[PDB]
Amino acid sequence: ASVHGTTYELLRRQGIDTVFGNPGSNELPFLKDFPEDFRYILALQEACVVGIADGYAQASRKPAFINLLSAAGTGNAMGALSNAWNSHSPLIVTAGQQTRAMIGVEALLTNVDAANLPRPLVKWSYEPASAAEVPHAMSRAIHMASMAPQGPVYLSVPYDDWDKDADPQSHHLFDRHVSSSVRLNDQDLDILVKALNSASNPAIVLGPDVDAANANADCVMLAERLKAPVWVAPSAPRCPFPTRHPCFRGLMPAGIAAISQLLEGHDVVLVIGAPVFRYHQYDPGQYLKPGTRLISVTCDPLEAARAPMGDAIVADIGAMASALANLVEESSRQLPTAAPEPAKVDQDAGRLHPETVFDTLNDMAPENAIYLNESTSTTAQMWQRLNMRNPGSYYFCAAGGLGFALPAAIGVQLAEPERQVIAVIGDGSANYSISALWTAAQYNIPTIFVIMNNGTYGALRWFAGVLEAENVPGLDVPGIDFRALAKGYGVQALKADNLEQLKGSLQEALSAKGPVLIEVSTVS
Amino acid sequence: ASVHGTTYELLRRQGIDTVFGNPGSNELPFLKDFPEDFRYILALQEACVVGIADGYAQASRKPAFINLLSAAGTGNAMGALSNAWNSHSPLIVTAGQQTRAMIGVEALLTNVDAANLPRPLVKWSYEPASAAEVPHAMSRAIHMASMAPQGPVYLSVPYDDWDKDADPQSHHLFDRHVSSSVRLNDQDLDILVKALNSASNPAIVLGPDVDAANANADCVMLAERLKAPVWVAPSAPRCPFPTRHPCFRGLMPAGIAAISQLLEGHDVVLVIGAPVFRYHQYDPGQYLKPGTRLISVTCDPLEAARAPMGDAIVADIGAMASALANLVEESSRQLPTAAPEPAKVDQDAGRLHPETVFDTLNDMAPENAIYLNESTSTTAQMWQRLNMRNPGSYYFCAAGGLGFALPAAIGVQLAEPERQVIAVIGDGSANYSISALWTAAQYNIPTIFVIMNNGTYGALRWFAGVLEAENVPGLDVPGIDFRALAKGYGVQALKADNLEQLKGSLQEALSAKGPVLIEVSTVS
Amino acid sequence: ASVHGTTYELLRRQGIDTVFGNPGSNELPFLKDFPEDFRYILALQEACVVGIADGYAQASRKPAFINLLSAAGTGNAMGALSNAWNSHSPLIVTAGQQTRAMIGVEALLTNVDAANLPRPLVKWSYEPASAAEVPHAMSRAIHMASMAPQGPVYLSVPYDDWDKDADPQSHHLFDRHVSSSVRLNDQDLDILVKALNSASNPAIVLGPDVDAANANADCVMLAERLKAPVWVAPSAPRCPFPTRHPCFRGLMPAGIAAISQLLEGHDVVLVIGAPVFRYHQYDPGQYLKPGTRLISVTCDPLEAARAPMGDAIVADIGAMASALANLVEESSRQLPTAAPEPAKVDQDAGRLHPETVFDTLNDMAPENAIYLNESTSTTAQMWQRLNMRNPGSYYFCAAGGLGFALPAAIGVQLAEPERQVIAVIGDGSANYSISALWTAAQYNIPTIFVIMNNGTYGALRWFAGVLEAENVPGLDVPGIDFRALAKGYGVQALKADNLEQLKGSLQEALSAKGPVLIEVSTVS
Ligand SMILES: Cc1ncc(Cn2c(C)c(CCOP(=O)(O)OP(=O)(O)O)sc2=O)c(N)n1
Ligand SMILES: Cc1ncc(Cn2c(C)c(CCOP(=O)(O)OP(=O)(O)O)sc2=O)c(N)n1
Ligand SMILES: Cc1ncc(Cn2c(C)c(CCOP(=O)(O)OP(=O)(O)O)sc2=O)c(N)n1
Ligand SMILES: [Ca+2]
Ligand SMILES: [Ca+2]
Ligand SMILES: [Ca+2]
Ligand SMILES: [Mg+2]
Ligand SMILES: [Mg+2]
Ligand SMILES: [Mg+2]
Ligand SMILES: [Mg+2]
Ligand SMILES: [Mg+2]
Repeated sequence: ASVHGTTYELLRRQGIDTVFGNPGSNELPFLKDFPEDFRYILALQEACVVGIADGYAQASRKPAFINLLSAAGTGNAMGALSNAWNSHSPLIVTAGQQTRAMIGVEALLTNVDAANLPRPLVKWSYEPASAAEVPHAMSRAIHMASMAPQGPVYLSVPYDDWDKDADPQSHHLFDRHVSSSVRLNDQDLDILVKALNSASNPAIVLGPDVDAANANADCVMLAERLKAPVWVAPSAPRCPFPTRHPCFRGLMPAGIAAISQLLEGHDVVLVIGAPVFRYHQYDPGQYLKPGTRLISVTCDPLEAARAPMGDAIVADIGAMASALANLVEESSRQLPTAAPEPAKVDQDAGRLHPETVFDTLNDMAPENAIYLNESTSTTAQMWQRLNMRNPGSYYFCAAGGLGFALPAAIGVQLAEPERQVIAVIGDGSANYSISALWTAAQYNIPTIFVIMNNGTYGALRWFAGVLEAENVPGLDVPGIDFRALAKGYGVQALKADNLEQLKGSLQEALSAKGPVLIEVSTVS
Repeated sequence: ASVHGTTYELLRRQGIDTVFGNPGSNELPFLKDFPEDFRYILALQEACVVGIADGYAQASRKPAFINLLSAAGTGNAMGALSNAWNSHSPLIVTAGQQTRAMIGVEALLTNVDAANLPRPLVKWSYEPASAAEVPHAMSRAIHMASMAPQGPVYLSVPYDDWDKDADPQSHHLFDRHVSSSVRLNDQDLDILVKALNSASNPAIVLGPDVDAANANADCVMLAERLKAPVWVAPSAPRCPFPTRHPCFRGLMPAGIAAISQLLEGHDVVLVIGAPVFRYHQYDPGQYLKPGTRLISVTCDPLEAARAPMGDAIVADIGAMASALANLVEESSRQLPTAAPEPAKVDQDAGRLHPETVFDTLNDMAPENAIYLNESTSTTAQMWQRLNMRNPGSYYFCAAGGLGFALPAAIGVQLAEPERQVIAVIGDGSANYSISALWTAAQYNIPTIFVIMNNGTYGALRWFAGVLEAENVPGLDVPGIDFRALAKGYGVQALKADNLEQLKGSLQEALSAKGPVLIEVSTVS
Repeated sequence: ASVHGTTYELLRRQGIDTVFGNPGSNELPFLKDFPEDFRYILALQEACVVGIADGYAQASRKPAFINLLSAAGTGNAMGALSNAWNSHSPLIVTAGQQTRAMIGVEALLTNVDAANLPRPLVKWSYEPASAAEVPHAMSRAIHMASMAPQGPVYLSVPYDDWDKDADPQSHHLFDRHVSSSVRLNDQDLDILVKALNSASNPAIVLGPDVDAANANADCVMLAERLKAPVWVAPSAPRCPFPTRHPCFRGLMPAGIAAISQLLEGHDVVLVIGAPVFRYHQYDPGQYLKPGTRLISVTCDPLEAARAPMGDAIVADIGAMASALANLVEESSRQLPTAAPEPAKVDQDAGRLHPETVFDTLNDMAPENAIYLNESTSTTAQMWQRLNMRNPGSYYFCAAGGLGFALPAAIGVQLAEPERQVIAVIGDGSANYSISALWTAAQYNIPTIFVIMNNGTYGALRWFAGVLEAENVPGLDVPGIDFRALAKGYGVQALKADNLEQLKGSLQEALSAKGPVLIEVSTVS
């Protein structure tokens, strides 16, 4: 067998059947004779390729496979990889290298010092020393991406390797099963359970690895048993809990002082599947108030190491959440009371308040909708106003890198064809990966894109105001016609300048058979 | 003085007055109180920011300054940096880092292991150990970018550093002059000159560092004195010689065998300002034929080290070209005869042959036009059909990374306001950095964009055909309306479905007061 | 509190009380006011410092703390770090950096790009961005070294940081408990147990992480229950099983074909705490024979990823071994028969056969002796001839890097004062870290060093013979007087030119109150 044949067999035997790519000359020998059981999803720029694959992986809860051209293609994707690192997304990034005979002279398209290029944003990065090693290196990539803590990996392959003879002993790779589905030993787990049972006023904080593990329902049972309020850890990339459950307390502010204040009076705080903590703003103070102790369950040694406070346990989130949910006592305390409904913001017949948009989405979207957020000044209101009952219902750029949501929403929609995906994206953010729209059109992936257009980088204006920073350039982005951009890439386009138009446009979009972009005129 | 004040003073004292950027929260403390004598050029995505800065630097022959947001912003620009490395572009890339107090916890927007992120695509990469070091680190960045061989550099700055007190001793940085304007010692230069004088059939090959050095006119004199044919080294990022000069022989094919065959019978081949050589296709054979010896003058030790044949001299291209041009004897041999004019390809009243487009551009464009090429299947014809008399008249992605020409053409036009820039870009390539169009509209930078639309990634189809590679996915890009994309970003748009429309559209574009995009229907 | 005070408090609260070091100017501000409850162990060169710390960590089963001077001191230790990486040794390597104000100018003793220096041989490598971050960075280092898979880490600290004020919130670091004591979830563990119970002819292979975990006794129970032969995985850094237990089958040859042949007929092979596999010699063939399936339990994702065959489970070795030992059925098969005693090699009254030396050591050493091996041509015989009943009884350079055993034997002896350490080291190997002898003398650490002197690099002569490689230089090391070297560093020295002298010298050494070196004349 050839390296080509052996590698595709390994991929299919390991459950991979889709290649997200933007093709180049170093990859043609890999892509030729493309297997009939595989599908190829083209995107027009590599940030888009990786964003789509990322959404697909996160929603499918399985690795996604990417193919890019050498250094330039990899380079165009590195902002997307920064998000993927923070979301623990299992991505296998392959990049074609020059033929081995032309690497030394640094022919055009040689990826120089290739393995160093995507560092430090990958778990493992490698170029094999010979063609026959390629299937083994691919096996390593698959497992490195897939083991807890999941994350992106990188493999560089000289284009002449594919046609070479494979090692017959590569067949041992095909069916390898590698597990990191582990939990704390019984003795120490019993100690943890007793500490939770004994707490007088426990609180729970959940992060994105809960949703990645589909541990959401187990966390609901845990919270119900402990009668504990539940917060989502700050800078949340995913939604780990039903947002109208009585225990739910919303998104934590991303500040040190703010969080210790919220946790004041809680004697034991159990954090599951989050860094401790993904703060953002400068908000100095105590990490925890006296009387609060913190216990973190994380899938990632790097998270456990860097937490500035608390104990930690490094284990699989699914296995730990299930065990805890089924082992803790049913507390006799009263179940927390549900948060009150959000206020209706006054809305005239003109430009839309973001609150109006979220309320209307919540009113009209199906109960199993999936939302993506890249409307950076409106996150707090979004979190308060969307009832997200089910797992896998929310995604936000995990490293704060704009250009995620537009392509990721296409990948999520591909992963979940029966769940309507609605991406709420600011006018500024929409541009970073605008060309991803084309993929939705070409493959008829029926994502709805809601562009919140207020003409400015609003979150930056807000932060400037905080800093009392005057005379900052580059904060306004006037003069973008999003309906024209949508037309450019073949996506149906609607406009909503007021509430009645928003309702009409959403009705049309929800009944459409293809992707739709709605440009919403929002308040400045 | 503050670090902010001291750093802007250093920048202005070192000739920097423009910041190319996409703003983020870690950069607001740098951008606040933006000096009135500086200008800020916003682009909507970081590949665009860097592409614009790159074109500006290459055309201006001076460093350009870039400001990006942390890891995600830097990451989005890494494909653009791959080109900049290969073109020796003097780019100073600054990226804002989290406040020092929040780096340890890896708060959102922390650039982890920051200096490693852009490696291996930068000459120098650094994060200072204290705020007071920032001006010195900036000085290092300026000089590292600017010394031969020029190239991109990276500086990461925690956002809290800017407001801190500067070291008064930083004033010694302001007026430092650093020179690498060096040439071979007299004794060895005399040996080289004698070898050139003694050659019976010399040939000259020129690369992009000739144009970067503005050594073009000196190379013309050298070629005239030696009565030598002149080729442009393969995969050419720039044009180093007047393309209708009698000595000119065009673009070398990017193959080992092809080049040794072209050089056969030439006893001494002098290469100036090029790698030896930027081959691309697999074309095995002899590096040089018997009877040919090669001497390379390069600004880059890495080029000299990796050449598989010939002697080399590492020195400044401007200084070496000037010295050689003025020292060699006037040969009594006959001056080479000019290449014949290109044939006119038969053209009916339908879709345009690329040859027709280039002939028409050559007929209608001003003699001091500047062209950019990202029409990947048409490069050979472009090189044959455009009379480029002046320096700085051609740019092509130096690492082969698409997404360069569209933003770079805006930067070039900004650098050269009196020279009409015309970017010829394929329908595939146009998408990578499509959002750069907005910058041209916003700042009214009157670049003309000619989109060669044939619905496919033609160069890849061609290479697949060569490989006899069947069943390759992802090679077609139907369904893109470039006039709508132009409208989306505020750029006047025209279409040309045939020759009469092409002529009409070019006439309108050449007389326009702002940027213009022309979508040309080209043959498949 | 100062950063100095806070950091030493963190260290002591995390169980660290010893600093292994070679001092330098960048570390004087750390070492000043050295706490009275800490001890400092000086060694004369940094390979020795790290080797001693490594032996100490491995034997103590807890992290060891190292302090070195900048780049040169770190650099001198990098061979020692290569071994530490392969043995998963929990080492915290700190290196002093220049004062922050002098880093930019690259003053003497600046560690340039410090975090990159020890890569790729460390789990985590870092320089903090401010003095107040130092305690947090130290906390990260402690936990990164200590979490499974354990390994070395690196922290660079500017010397001016120590005297600065600490953040009062650093107190939250002091008592953090971080656990990776995890095992496979119940459902999947039950599946594994059933597979073991159902095996008709199981085999067990054990690696060094078993001994590191003190899982040895649990593995004995597991082997007894399954009635399974037990091998030690190739290139063994530690001994994971009693070598005279009836199930023991010895050290596996480090070859692909050899191992699949040994395993032929075994239907299920359970590997615990080893890479699959640390082969050495080229010995091509089948990874496994038909009819054999392999299941690996490893603490290290990198091991699980790269295994070319088998299933894998990534978990704590102690937790997994305990669970398996207590869950499997008692097989009704016959217990394996103990390996026969080794043959006595004919020995005349002249130079010693290595077999004679090992037999005599086995005859005379206490039953709780600890051996180290750096006698590279005699490993197979050593493994056959020493009865090692207890855990922690054997160490061999895990990356094959010579210079380990001599210093490591001192660290092991320091860790285990009641167990006589006997290091068997070839004449070649003895030189790499010869200066470590001084530390044994100075601190009166009573290690016995047995130098096997045959005047040559015997293992290399053997491998050359295999390659049929003639005319290899540099294989002989005549003219070294090891008794004089011992005298040089203050260690009592004896010679043994024949068996009667060997017995006499060992009797004297075993009754000595300090370290002793015995130079043994062995056969060529
Ligand atoms: C790749 C990248 N570039 C720049 C930024 C900086 N940035 C920018 C530019 C924001 C403004 C986004 O504008 P928007 O129109 O999408 O939404 P709002 O007006 O609601 O803020 S928020 C923010 O962090 C970023 N996070 N990521
Ligand atoms: C960043 C990046 N991605 C992908 C490629 C691969 N690529 C691609 C996709 C080409 C086709 C460009 O299509 P076009 O429409 O711009 O021009 P032609 O039809 O004349 O080839 S040429 C080529 O090398 C690349 N060079 N750089
Ligand atoms: C740091 C280092 N340098 C060189 C070697 C190469 N080497 C060398 C030099 C060996 C010979 C050791 O000689 P010895 O006297 O200690 O033992 P033998 O005579 O029994 O081989 S075995 C071996 O792998 C090595 N493993 N590590
Ligand atoms: Ca906006
Ligand atoms: Ca095309
Ligand atoms: Ca020897
Ligand atoms: Mg990198
Ligand atoms: Mg699905
Ligand atoms: Mg100018
Ligand atoms: Mg290194
Ligand atoms: Mg002890």
